[PDB]
Amino acid sequence: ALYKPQRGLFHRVPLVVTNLGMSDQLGYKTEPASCTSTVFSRAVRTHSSQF
Amino acid sequence: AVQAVHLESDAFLVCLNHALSTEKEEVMGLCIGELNDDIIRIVHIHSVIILRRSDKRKDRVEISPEQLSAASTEAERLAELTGRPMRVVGWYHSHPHITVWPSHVDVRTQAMYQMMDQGFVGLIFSCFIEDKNTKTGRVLYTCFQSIQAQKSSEYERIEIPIHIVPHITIGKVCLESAVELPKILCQEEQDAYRRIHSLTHLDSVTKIHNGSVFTKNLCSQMSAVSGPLLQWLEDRLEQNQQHLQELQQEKEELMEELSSLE
Amino acid sequence: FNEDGSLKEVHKINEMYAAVQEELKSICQKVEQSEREVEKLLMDVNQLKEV
Ligand SMILES: [Zn+2]
Repeated sequence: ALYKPQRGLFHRVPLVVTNLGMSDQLGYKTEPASCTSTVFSRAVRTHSSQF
Repeated sequence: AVQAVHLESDAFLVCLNHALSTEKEEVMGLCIGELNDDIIRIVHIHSVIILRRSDKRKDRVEISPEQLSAASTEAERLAELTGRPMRVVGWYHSHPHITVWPSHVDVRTQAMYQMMDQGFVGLIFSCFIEDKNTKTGRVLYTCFQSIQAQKSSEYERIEIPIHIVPHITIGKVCLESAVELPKILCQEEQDAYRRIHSLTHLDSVTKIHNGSVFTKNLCSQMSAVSGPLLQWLEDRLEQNQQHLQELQQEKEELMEELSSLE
Repeated sequence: FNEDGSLKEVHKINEMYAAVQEELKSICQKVEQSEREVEKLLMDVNQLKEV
């Protein structure tokens, strides 16, 4: 436990331990977001090579 | 004073597509129109302006006088462009997974807007309603105003008759308003990211993490919004081409039927 | 990470989004024109039916 002075008396203070569990929140979207859009496909495909 | 509201489906589509954009939060916008008389006072709503909500949280939907200035500017612009006497006449917001009726906060906000002008009316869209028992979906809408309670307490709700006017085709104003959704979402992400980058006293690995988050967020925006919107516009262009061909055929048929009689 | 802050992914993705936005703007303009043509033709057909 943590202690700190306040009114001359010492009161407890909350303590937390940082860990990987704190909102890593793995996503990875599966199932294709397929669109019958010619323009969308053309644009994504043109700018795919970029990265 | 006001007796009824007519809404052009042209703008109803923008309102509904804005309501179906997200279920996780409530969204809002403004309604532009005119005053009309019969016998009966009616409000004709022609177009709407989509807004980005800053306060967020549940049930806390309010409009800044800044957005009211923007809406009056849009009203003047549309009145001069169309030559119609268009003023900002109302507001709308979405209630996903929530009853279509207005909350006490919705009614108090409607009263706060009526203090500006008694001609102001409110709209509500009830979105994604789930019911695995019936396996049926629902989407609802309502219009309302506020009035002082039966005794000298505080404002209470009152219902306004609302009808939808068939606007056979989509107006340029409403297309230019509907294509604002992806732009406004991208601007929201960009402003959040700029507020993140404002804290110069920051780790580099944290900046890489935030960059990854930003990339995935805009990828989600494109996968869920821009892509389907563009696909719908392509499909509508195909529908319009087919409809134009059929109507041209019908015009030629009627021209041939009527022209030879003289 | 590039020079003077910024990130390469940020600008790549922003430019990709701007390209898709311009595609949507162009398609919006042309679909609006198609809607105007439909309005004209429909008014003609309905007036001829009235006659
Ligand atoms: Zn509400």
